[PDB]
Amino acid sequence: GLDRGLIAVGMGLAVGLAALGTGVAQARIGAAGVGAIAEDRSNFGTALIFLLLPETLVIFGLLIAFILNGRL
Amino acid sequence: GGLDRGLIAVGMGLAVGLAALGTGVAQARIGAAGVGAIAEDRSNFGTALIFLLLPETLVIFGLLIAFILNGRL
Amino acid sequence: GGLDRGLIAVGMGLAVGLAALGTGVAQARIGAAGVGAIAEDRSNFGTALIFLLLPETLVIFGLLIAFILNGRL
Amino acid sequence: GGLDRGLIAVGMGLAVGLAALGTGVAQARIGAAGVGAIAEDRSNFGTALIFLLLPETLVIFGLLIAFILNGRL
Amino acid sequence: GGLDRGLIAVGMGLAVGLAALGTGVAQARIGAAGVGAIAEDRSNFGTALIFLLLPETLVIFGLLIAFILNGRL
Amino acid sequence: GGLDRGLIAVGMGLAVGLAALGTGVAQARIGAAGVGAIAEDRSNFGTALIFLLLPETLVIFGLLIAFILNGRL
Amino acid sequence: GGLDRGLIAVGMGLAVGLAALGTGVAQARIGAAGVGAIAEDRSNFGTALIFLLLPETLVIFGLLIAFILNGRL
Amino acid sequence: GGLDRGLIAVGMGLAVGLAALGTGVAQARIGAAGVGAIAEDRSNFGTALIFLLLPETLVIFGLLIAFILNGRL
Amino acid sequence: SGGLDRGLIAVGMGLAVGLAALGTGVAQARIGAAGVGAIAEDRSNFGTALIFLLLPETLVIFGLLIAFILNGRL
Amino acid sequence: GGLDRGLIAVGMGLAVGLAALGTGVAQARIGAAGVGAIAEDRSNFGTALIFLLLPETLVIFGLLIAFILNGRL
Amino acid sequence: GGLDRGLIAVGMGLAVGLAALGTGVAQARIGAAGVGAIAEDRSNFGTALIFLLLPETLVIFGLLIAFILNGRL
Amino acid sequence: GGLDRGLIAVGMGLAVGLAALGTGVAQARIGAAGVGAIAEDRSNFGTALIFLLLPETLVIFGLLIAFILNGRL
Amino acid sequence: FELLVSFLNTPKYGTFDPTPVVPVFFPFWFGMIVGDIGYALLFYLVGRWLSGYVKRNEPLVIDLFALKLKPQVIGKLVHILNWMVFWTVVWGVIYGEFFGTFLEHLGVFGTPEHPGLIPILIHRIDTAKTANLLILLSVAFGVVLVFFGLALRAYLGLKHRHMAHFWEGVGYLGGLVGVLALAASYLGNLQAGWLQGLMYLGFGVFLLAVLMSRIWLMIPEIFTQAGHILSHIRIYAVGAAGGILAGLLTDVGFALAERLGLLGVLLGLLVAGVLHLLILLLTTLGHMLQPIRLLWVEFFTKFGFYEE
Repeated sequence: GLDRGLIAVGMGLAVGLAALGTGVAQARIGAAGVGAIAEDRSNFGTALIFLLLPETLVIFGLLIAFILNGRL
Repeated sequence: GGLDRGLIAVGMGLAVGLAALGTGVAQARIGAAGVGAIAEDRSNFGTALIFLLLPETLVIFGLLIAFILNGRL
Repeated sequence: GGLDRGLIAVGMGLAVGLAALGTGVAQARIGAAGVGAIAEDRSNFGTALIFLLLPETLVIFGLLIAFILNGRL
Repeated sequence: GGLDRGLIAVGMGLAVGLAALGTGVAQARIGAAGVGAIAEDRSNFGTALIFLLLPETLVIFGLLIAFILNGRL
Repeated sequence: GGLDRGLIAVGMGLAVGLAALGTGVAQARIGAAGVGAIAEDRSNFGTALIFLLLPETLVIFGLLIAFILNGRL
Repeated sequence: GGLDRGLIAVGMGLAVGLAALGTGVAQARIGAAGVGAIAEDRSNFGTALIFLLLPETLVIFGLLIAFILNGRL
Repeated sequence: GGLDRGLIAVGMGLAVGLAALGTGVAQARIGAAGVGAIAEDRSNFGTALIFLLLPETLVIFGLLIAFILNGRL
Repeated sequence: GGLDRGLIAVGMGLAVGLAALGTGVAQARIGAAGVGAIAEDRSNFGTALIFLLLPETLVIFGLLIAFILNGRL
Repeated sequence: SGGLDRGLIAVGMGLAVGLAALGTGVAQARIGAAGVGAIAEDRSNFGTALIFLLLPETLVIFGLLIAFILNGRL
Repeated sequence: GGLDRGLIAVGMGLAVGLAALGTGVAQARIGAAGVGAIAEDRSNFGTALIFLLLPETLVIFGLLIAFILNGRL
Repeated sequence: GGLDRGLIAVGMGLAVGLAALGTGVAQARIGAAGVGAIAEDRSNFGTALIFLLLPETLVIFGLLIAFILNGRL
Repeated sequence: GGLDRGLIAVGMGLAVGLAALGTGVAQARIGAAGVGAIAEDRSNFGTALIFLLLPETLVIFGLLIAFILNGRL
Repeated sequence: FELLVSFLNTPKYGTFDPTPVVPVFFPFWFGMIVGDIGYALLFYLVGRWLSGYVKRNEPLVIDLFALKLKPQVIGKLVHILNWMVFWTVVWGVIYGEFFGTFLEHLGVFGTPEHPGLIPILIHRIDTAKTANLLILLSVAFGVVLVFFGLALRAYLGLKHRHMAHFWEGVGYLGGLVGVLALAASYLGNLQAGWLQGLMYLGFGVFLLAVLMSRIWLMIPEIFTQAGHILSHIRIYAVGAAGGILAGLLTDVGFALAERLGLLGVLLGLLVAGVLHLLILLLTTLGHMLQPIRLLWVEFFTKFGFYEE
């Protein structure tokens, strides 16, 4: 009964904390990157794929949230 | 029985708020460099704009998950 | 009635509070950088206030989900 | 007797308080930057004032969600 | 039992406490900037003090909401 | 009997503690800048005293709300 | 019996501990500048001691109120 | 009836969330230094890549623990 | 019986001592990091640095009192 | 009841989670220093690598305790 | 009273954990600065080691209060 | 009642993981300073080694007390 | 004694000489702090060693601390440490627990829990009455010290015709009596008709003194002075910490003696002794640093020591 609400709040806090981790990482990487761009306008493509890495964490969070939802 | 609707609601609120906080600190550390660069440039605001609007997908994920299981509610 | 009704309350309260926290932590740095740039230049005003106004989306999303979840009850 | 009302109250309190955190975090940077700018020239006093005062909408949202929850209880 | 009063009391106390947190974390940086400015300036005292005294509205709203919910009690 | 008295005690303690943290985080920075000024000046000592003195009002508000909840006890 | 004894003990402990935390945060930044000034000056040693030992009232008051509600138990 | 599955779920959920937070706060500094090095020379590309790709062992461990906790039910 | 009263008074005094320890620890951290450079460069201002390190200990010293008097009430 | 293994599982999850948080917060700075040194020096690769593999032990301890308490279960 | 033993045990663990993080915060700053000083001087080793050894009394108190509550167990 | 063993395992997790994050916070700055020294010296290797292995004591104290209370389980 | 005062700022001509208060109070405070008879005997042994170092007039040098130190200040130190050991033993006789406890072995010692023909005035476990009595005693000590400081400042203002400072002092004591009366009435019994009048007159005197001191400054400093009065409570904190640490160490020794008194008691007692000496020195350094700091801040911030 209440276990449905418990697994829901658990997956919510899981994806939220993954969001915090990815947000802090993206913040620092983009903070360096935007300053880098002014000379690295040639190297913007490498900077973008450098930036794009940490979203795998919230991808895994989405995966675990989806399997917990399918547990219903 | 019941009593799980408040649990799922507080879960949705926690999830969306945490996503908002993460993208908030992301925007916080993007914006200073973006404003400095565009103040020195006055031309290249578009690249900073897209580079700055990219991290909204965290809020997107939060609102989709909240929507899907509150529709389940 | 039910205590779940008040759990709805703590739910959207947590949601709107965390969204407000994220918006404020963004607005601190972006406003500081923007006011520095506009004190230097005096002509970059438009980009400054649009950069400062873009993080409002977080709190509008928070209040929107709060309103739908309190219209649920 | 019903425990729901206390949940309403604590949710309102945490919501408005964490909105207060967001507002204070914004103010801590914007006020220092505006003080530096006005100490530099004093000509940008009104601009610094409006930049520092514009995040008050956060606690406006906090007080309105508190008001509507108080009306709900 | 009548456990309702404890919840509203911890709500008012929590809200006032973290409102004090927000106004204090603003007051730290604004006071540092203001005292540096008045150390140099000897004339910007009025603007420094009004900027420093501005953010007390946060705990003002905290005490107002505490009074309202106490009157509800 | 009723055990909500412990809950209102928790609320009072939380309020006064968080007020203490807010005034401490303000006092650290204002005192550091003040002592940095008075290390050379020695003439603005009263100004530094009143600047560090002012944020105590948060402690006064916290002790008043704790005291009125003690009267409620 | 009465679990309210446990709740009031928890409240007292958290209040005094978090007040101690805030006071440590306050004292850290004053001490860092004070010892640096004294190491070269050695003349403002007294004033440095007053500036560093000033913020004790909050923890002493927290201990006082803790003992008050302990004796109230 | 079942009572354990909800809190084992919140357990491994907060486990993987904390692991994600830790690897995020690591990757922040690591990739910042890496892109700073790359901004002046592209020869260190593979070294930067392996340095940033190193710290994911902790979230790998966390997700394996989550997998076995899911398998326990 | 309602024996859990003892358990949560124990956790309350634990919170008290732990948070007092954190406060005095961070204060000690900053004062030590400040004074170490002066004592490294001078080797003469040692007493002032030592006493400044000794001030924050009293914070946890009076932190422990609530814990052991709650144990006394136990 | 399964409540016992439920809170056992949330305990193991929290333990491994904050162990991962600790190793991340250490790994950030140590790896940043190592990356800077190896980028500007090209010769300190082994020393930097062993320095940043040194703090790996705490998550190993967390995994060890998790396995031993799972075996106890 | 088995449940009482578990509650006092988790109290001991939480207390020693906070003491542990406190001494970690101390040792980080003091040992980094001591490394810098011993690199510059290579003769102030005794002062650095006693400064590093000083803050461990907090962990001593934490483990001792854990031990005395274990004795009351 | 397995709530005893579950809660005492929760205490294990809190103690060891929180000591673990404490030692991580220490090791970050200690390793940063050690890398800074070894970048020029290469002879301070043993001193830096003992300097960063010195803060490892808190986690083994936590593991020892967790082991003894797990034996009490 | 006078060296600690001379370390601070020089007083101005015609002002009050604050020297004699410290010899009266500081050894008394330290005796209230420690009260350990055996550790006091250890300090007496240290003082005997320093007296021997006096009679071998060669100066004292420490390479680690860059210490250079002459026989006359050493003579002052051995005299003040003689005062230390005297006051701590004459307080530890009331605080009879020394090296922890010996009530488990001294049947002569008289307690309700363990009877004896010679009673012990102050117990440790009975914190119900003893703590309240010592807390009221300590706050009374704080009150009388702060009142003496305010009276000294008022007398100096009267003498030098700085009557604005005299008005400030009388307003300070009016606020003192008002807040003390209101707090005592709130915590105390009913029929506060005389207490209420005391609060009214204190508040009225404070308001009139503020009007004479019209420049509007000290009205938040009043609560700071109230906290300064309250600051004396840590004297019990330090002593209780030391006593309970000694008691738990003696409890460890007692546990060793009960289980394995045939063989393990020797190891238990030696480990207890070395732990006693090391933690006692490590904590009593701060313990002796505490009350001198207390008097330094509290008396001198109040009576007027700030001005050169």
